[PDB]
Amino acid sequence: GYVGDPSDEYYMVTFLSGIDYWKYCFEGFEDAAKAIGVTAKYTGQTDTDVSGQVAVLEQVIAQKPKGIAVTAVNSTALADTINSAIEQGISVVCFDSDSPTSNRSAYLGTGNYAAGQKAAEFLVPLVNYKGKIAVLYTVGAENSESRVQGFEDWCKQNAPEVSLVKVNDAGDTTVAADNLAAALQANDDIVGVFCVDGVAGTAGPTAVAESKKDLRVLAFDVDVTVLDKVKSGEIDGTVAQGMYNMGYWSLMMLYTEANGLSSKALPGNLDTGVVIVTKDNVDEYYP
Ligand SMILES: OC[C@H]1O[C@@H](O)[C@H](O)[C@@H](O)[C@@H]1O
Repeated sequence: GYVGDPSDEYYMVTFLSGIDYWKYCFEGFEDAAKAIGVTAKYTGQTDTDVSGQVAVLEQVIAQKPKGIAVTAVNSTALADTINSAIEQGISVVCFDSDSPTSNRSAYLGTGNYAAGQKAAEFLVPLVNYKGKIAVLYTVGAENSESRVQGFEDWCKQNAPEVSLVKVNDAGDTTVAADNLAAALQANDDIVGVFCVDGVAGTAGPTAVAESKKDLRVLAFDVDVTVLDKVKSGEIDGTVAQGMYNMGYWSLMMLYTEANGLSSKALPGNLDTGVVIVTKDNVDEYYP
């Protein structure tokens, strides 16, 4: 059953691996590991370098863990490595950002397309259903690309006078602020900014402030600096993800599969939910 052996290891593998976002994800992973009695391990690529993250995942596969929960920095570039891990007998699920062409057993995380629709439902009314919205996001990551597509589809169906400007945040807060600054310079009709991920939630408001433009801004994630800007009204809100539950249930699924406790293959998708954070509930999200 669920009496674990501490020599059995389960790895969480990330990108942008030092940011606080992963501390909440790993807290859930480790809490489940401790409840079962196995050992949770953490590592990742420190930036968004794709070949870098492939190498990190290879270093993990070489330690022969029982299971790996990985968030893929690119939608397809980790698929062969994931498939290799599974061929070597390691259980693999994806959390937070999927590798949907790989053989991973399950995805656990935000419903990213739906969250982009929810973001558009929030932001479009605030700009009175007209004008251009800058969408600042990590090109190549499945979760960011799906959030963008949900936002874009919602506007196409429900706000015909709204148009989008896509802006790469490049996984780098300095480059992201420069790229949004350039977008604002060239597009006088921008009225709002959707920061699609945590990098953009930091860089976006910074670029907006430096432009001195009065824009509607929806951040992503719950960095204290972002929450403080919701509380002051500098930005209009942010989007909180179920970080802890991504980690907790990734560990439970990995251990279940690795020990053959379920007669069927794992269920394919756990929706860990989003909450729109405004002044009304921002206090709940401080550490
Ligand atoms: O940009 C930093 C982080 O922001 C989050 O919104 C995404 O879910 C993560 O995949 C990403 O690593």
